[PDB]
Amino acid sequence: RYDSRTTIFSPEGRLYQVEYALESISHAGTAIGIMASDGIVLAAERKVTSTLLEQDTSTEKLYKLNDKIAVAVAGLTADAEILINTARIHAQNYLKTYNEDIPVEILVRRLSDIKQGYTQHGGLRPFGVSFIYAGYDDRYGYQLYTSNPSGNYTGWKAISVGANTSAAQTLLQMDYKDDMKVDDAIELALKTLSKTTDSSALTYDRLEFATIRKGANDGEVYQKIFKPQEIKDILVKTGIT
Amino acid sequence: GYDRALSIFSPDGHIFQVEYALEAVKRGTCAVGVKGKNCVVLGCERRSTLKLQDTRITPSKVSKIDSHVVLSFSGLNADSRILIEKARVEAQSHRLTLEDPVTVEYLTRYVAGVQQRYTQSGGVRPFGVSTLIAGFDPRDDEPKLYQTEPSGIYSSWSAQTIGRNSKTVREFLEKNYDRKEPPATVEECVKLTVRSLLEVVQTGAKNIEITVVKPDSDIVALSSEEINQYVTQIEQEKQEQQEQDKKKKSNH
Amino acid sequence: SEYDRGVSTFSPEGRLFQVEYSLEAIKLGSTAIGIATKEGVVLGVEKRATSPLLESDSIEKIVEIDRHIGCAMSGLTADARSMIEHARTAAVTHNLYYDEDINVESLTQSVCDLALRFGEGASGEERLMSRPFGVALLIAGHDADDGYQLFHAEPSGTFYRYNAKAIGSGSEGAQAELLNEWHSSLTLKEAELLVLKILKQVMEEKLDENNAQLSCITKQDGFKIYDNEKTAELIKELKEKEAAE
Amino acid sequence: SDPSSINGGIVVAMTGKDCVAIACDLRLGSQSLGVSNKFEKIFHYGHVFLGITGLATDVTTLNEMFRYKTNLYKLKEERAIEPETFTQLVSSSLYERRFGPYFVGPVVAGINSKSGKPFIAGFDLIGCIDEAKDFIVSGTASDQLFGMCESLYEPNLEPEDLFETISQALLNAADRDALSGWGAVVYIIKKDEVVKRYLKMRQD
Amino acid sequence: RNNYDGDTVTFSPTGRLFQVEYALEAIKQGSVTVGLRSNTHAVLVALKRNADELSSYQKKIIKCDEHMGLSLAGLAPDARVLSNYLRQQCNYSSLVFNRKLAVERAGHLLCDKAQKNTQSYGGRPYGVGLLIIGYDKSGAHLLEFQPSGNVTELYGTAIGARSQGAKTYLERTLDTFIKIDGNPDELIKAGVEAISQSLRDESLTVDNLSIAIVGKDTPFTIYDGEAVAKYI
Amino acid sequence: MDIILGIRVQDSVILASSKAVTRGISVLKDSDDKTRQLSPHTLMSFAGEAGDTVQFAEYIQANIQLYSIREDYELSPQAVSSFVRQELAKSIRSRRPYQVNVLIGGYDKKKNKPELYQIDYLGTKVELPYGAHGYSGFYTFSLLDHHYRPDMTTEEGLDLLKLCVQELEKRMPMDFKGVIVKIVDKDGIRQVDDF
Amino acid sequence: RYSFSLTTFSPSGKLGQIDYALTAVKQGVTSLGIKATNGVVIATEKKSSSPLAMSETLSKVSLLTPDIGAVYSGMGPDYRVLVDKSRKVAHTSYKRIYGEYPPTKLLVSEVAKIMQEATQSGGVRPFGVSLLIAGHDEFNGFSLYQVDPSGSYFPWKATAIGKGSVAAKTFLEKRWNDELELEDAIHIALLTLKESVEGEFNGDTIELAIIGDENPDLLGYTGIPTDKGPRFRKLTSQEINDRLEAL
Amino acid sequence: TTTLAFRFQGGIIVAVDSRATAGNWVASQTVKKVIEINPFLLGTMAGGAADCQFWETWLGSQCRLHELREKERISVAAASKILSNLVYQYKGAGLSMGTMICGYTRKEGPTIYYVDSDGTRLKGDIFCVGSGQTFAYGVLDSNYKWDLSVEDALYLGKRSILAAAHRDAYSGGSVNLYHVTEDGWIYHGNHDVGELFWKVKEEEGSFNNVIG
Repeated sequence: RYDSRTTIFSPEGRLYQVEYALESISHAGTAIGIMASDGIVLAAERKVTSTLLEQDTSTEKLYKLNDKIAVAVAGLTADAEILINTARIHAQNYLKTYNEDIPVEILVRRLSDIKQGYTQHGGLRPFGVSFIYAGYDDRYGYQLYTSNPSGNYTGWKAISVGANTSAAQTLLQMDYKDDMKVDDAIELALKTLSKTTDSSALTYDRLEFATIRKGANDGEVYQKIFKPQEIKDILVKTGIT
Repeated sequence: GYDRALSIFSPDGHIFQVEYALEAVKRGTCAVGVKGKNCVVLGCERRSTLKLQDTRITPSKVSKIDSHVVLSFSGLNADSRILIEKARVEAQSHRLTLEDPVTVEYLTRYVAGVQQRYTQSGGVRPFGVSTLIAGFDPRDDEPKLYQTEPSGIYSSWSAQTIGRNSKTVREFLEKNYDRKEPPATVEECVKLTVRSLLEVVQTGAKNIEITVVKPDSDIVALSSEEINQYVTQIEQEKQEQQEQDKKKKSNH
Repeated sequence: SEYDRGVSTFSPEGRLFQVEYSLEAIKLGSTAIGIATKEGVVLGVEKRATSPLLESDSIEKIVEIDRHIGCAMSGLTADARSMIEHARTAAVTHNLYYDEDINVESLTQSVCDLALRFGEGASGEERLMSRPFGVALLIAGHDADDGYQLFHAEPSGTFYRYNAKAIGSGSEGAQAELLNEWHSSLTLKEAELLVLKILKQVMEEKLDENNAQLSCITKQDGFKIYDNEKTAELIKELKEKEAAE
Repeated sequence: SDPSSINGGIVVAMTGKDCVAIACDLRLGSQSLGVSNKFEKIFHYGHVFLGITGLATDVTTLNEMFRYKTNLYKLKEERAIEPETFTQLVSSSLYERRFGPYFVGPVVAGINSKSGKPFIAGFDLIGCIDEAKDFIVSGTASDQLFGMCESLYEPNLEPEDLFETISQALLNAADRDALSGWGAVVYIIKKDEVVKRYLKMRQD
Repeated sequence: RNNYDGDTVTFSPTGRLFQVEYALEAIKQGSVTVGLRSNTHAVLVALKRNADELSSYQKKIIKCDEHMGLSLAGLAPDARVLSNYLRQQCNYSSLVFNRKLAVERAGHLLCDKAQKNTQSYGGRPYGVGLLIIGYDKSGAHLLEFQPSGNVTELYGTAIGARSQGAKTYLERTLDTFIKIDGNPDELIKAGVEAISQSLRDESLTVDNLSIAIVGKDTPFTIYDGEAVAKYI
Repeated sequence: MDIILGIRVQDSVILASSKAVTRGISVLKDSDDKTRQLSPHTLMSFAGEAGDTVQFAEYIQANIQLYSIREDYELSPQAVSSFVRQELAKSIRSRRPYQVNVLIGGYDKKKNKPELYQIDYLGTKVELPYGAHGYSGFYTFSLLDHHYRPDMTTEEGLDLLKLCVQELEKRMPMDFKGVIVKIVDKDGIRQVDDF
Repeated sequence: RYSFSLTTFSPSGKLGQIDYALTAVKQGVTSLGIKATNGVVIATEKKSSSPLAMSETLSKVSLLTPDIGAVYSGMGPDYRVLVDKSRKVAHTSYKRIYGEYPPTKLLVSEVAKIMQEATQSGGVRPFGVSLLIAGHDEFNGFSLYQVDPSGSYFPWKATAIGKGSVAAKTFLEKRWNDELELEDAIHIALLTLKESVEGEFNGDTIELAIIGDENPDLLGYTGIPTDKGPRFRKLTSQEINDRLEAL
Repeated sequence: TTTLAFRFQGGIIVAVDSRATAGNWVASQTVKKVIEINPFLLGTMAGGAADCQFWETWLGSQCRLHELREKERISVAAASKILSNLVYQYKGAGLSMGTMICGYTRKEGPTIYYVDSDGTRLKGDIFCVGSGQTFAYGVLDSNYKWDLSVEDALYLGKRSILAAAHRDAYSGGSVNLYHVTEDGWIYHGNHDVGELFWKVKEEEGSFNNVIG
């Protein structure tokens, strides 16, 4: 119809192919980034589990981009793979050239342009992956963004991608407090994943989590991926288990 | 078919992909441009949806192309990004080649050229993005405001509305604004851009963004307070209007 | 019919439907009328605006090609942006190689050669143009080995020499009138006012100096784009003339 | 002469019982004119320490380049690169331009994390692993350093004594060369502490 | 069926392609020309058609080289290409081999040129018929080039609209014009007759006739306007 | 032929460049400019081969200013000098041998201090508070450091640059026909007339 | 129109080609891996489809590196190209950047990356197979992994794929223990695979190999202590038999 | 070759000679050495003659192209910089150049840029290019003023070419001056050196080691 090429537009004056790719992101699980002035928590959901699934020796919805920017993953992992690798390469290409770590804003911009190119040119598929980017660069402090499949970006103070977006967003903005705390944000995340996800228990092995903090020294940022057994201790504290 | 590609001329001499690109513009935000005699105001509607959206780190709908040429855009933001980057790179290149700053005319003709090229081929669709390019000439004062379309046609217009429900703004802009005598002051100019946008927002001074370009490489983007002060002055003169009708009715 | 979706592609009449389709795009355009006389070629146009804010004398429909070839255009300005630049290139590179004012007839062929390309590559010329152009041109100039000439360029790569030709919406009404009123004996002043007479009739707007724009190629004056004060003077001379009639 | 000989700079590394020492001069020279006295030459990417001697332009660009590959490595594997594995990376980068090679002579120093064995290696213009566990030298005074280090060296040294051995080795050799000296710096890599100690010394 | 006419890479069950026959039709849609020849001269006589009477015709004779030249019938975009290549081969022979290129071999490279776009996807068989006349070492020749690329050495043929009436004029009188030699005027007289039978609803004008001649000591010359008013 | 000098004080970089351009055995014009500004707080004085100076300086001027516009905030001196070293590093292994040595003296706004770099034609950047290139550095590396103290004021350092001009005039056999001095601070870049 | 290119998507997301690609996997024979705390056992079967056809010319168990073997489930021919490429990239991408045989996680990604390129193009079919890749390195230990047609990979404690997937999956869940040795795994592997065909089982029809301890025997050379023999080992037909007698 | 150019208030005088020399053989004593870029820009030939002839006509084709494209007159700055890029691309390939592009425009005033093949573009007010550039500066400076009459300015270029032509071996032939105004150059003819030199002797009292 007007799915038939990616380089043709519908008489409505939308593009069905892109819209369709946007629906691709609602067959994968929730990912939540909340920015606080005292840190960013990055949270991700594992949409597949089994009792023989090894998932306790692996990170796969948390990928470090350089030493100061990391992303959370929602969507197809095959789609994700190619763009994460490219992003890591460009961000650190900036490091070589300019002898400073890449600003958060430029690297998202670079990557959103490449997405638009796959729709604009050739007969390639658009990519149905929504990444929440969390970084630190001196020129605007903590910085949070997230990217659409279309190939554009918007800033946020909190955002949710993945499945059941509409509900999840509702829940976040009800319970947000403008100053926030890094600890209160983690707690908020878990509260939200618990409700959108049908895994009622919401166990450690179903959660990936990363916190970006400047608490390690000053002027120096430490990105710490939470490891499984640690994820289990903070569910007791919030009472979920 | 016959709308299935750009390489189909169609049995009516219309390129459907150019037509559908046009329809695309409407979905983006409203934008209005108004020239004075010592300014251009380049104004845009600023979208809101949530108060968890930043405005701190997030692009505006206005982007400085160089330092004396500016651009506002309407359409898909995703599409527009690539448009804006190319427009900028060329504007810097212009001084690589000649050692002059860019002309306003040179630039708009180029950005339509880039889409026209895309339109011409069949492999690639053109962008669904219309821009207003505002600026002043290299050494001179003479305000310049220009329009581009996805077809790759460019024009000059004294004043112009593009984006969501362009026509309904347009008619109002037409009536109040004149070709014969454009706004005296930069101040008066800005408020006219505010009247136009007021309509399309509903309520707001927080979903209205104002920027000014003036000659001599002067670009300033006006603070939010000053926009709030102006939406309130427009409501104050508007109240004077309601009453003035009541008085006129009593007299006669 | 249904054979028109490719970049060639016949057609039981034996025509290229794609090529033909682009002809009807020209009727979309704004009327453009030219009248050759042995004193010069007068190129007039119609300018259409969608609102009076559109700055009428900022849009291009008459353009300078070199210093002695001018063109008027009707159709898409998108398709004309590439087409015109080619013709400019051509004329400037001809002066480079030979120190000669390009011939009207050869300049026409030059335009029309780019035009021929409709493929995505093919034997003979290499084609990159993925669709017909959707703009015809009137090419007017003066060489000194064949005088003042008027050509009509088509985006079909057919070029006809003409003595008076109109295209766009008002094409049909203009062409009938020009059939009953051509002479070899027209002065440049009769030619100018003939363009305005015909132009009002095939207009469906109101005629002013901003919905009109005349120009000439005469060797002495070179290519001269007229002023609006100048163009108004002729409009005034128009009203005076019908009184007598 | 050789562009490597023109700009100058020395790098010398050593082995001990669970320690390695790696030291350099601070001299930057462009011909006989001394440019700088306080530019270091040893860098590090992770806990693997790299020196680079030779032409200055390739010494800074190859610092940037190996940093660049190791930071990709780190992210991918989710662990810091080892010296053993970094010694191969070093040869591979150098071999990639044979007929327009980088004029440098790298020295690799570290101690493995997987075994804790002390590790060092030497390189050359177009590069190969040149293995020892004695010492590696490079630079314009490389010929002075090669004999000078050997007399002083004994195996199974403590980290604090290994310092004495390298310091002595570098300073006197540096002094008796025109395009080296001019201040120094030494890193002693224990295991998990690195002490960085700048040599007070006579200027050249 | 004819669902097969949309690709030139697809054959029919009747052992055809549809696009190549359609390209044949395209010739007929255009102007008309008659070629004929003698042993010491070759002649094309072609009708110039104009869009309207302020329009001043279309040049239907393209001079190839000073021993060869050709006329067109059908679509003009197509003709300009085929002509260009042919001229290129005549100039190549003259530079590198110091030869006037044979009419037979030149016609044969054109047949090979046609098949290049027929085989490959994209491009099309050309939609113009060409009649090439020339004078080489082996004396006068008249070749009939076709869209297909079938090349046919003939004493007289005619292509274009309602051209069957010229072949009837030429068929009756076949042996007569072979015997004419040394007199170009008389081959022109025969050609003028010929192109009369082809017309319907028209009459010959000094600017309808365009007469093209090459022979033994005469190079290729195209007569137009006031050089066709001796034989009007 | 050609001098470029640098000294950094506690709030400014003073860069200076020779007025003369000598192409051939004739001084091609006596008074000229021979510095171009990359950014509104970063200055590039240049000297080297013929007309490679100009092309390279214009190349770098476009590209640093490009990033400034996109981010909406000018690059630092650490980044800018580094960019330029990258370029030189390509250029010496490229079919086209640029032979342009430069000094990058800027004001870091985010750090709030001057930074003066010496970047060589070969492609080596080192931060240095007295650098130069050519045969400028052959006389004045010694002279500066003698009368230089860590602390200075802008008035002292200009006068110390005048001292260095004098030395250069006696014992260097090239004329410079004066020197130009632009002072780069936090308040922009300004021309200050000195001999 | 939704299902019939790699370039097209649906109003339910995804591509038709990935769903069908998954179907291709399940048409294959049953192949399985069980991870133990000191090893990984990898097993597959061979169906000769004639007594004339030899069982050894089919190689469904292939060394990628001599530390990392693989099997597949799916279409036979597709396997063969992908193994040839897997080696070819194993040496290129991380044996001239690392200069020794890749860690398990890395190669998993490189193999995964080829699958991803074979989805990425419009007009190029994705692979007919999903692999299991089991391997060893020092840093992440013994490990076992699945590379699915999409270009996506998952680490697993135990899994199975192919036709016998539903019976095998439910067996593997019940019978895995927290801690187990390799030797015990061989017996659990054998018992699971026998579900899939009965009365045609035996150590000539069953291909079984491991990535267990080094064998300095099969290293090929001696007197150099720093290097180790291959961790990968192919069990012979007589060795399968011994282990089968002991059940 | 002795070309020299100098701005004054009246315009720009471009003064050039007409003797091209191969070696011991004198190749021509009549050669035009102002290549007329378009009505408004005058270039000069020195260095490689062949290079200068072709590319300067080429700058000229680009001038017309630029004029069409913008609907405004080229800038002096724009013309030079294009020629400067062009020659920088081919550097070191048997390309050599010795041009001043001289122009007087009603938006930038009189301007001279010397362009060289090695990518030098240098702004000046006095230039001299050639083998006789050495000789040209001498006379030219000492009798120069920014306030100078048109008639005297032409006189000034007449004495400079002759003083160089006398003492240079490769220079002579004829003296070609051109004066560029806002409405473009006016050619001031060809004056044979021979004849002209003697008149200048009587009036000025110069050339005393020449007895006639």
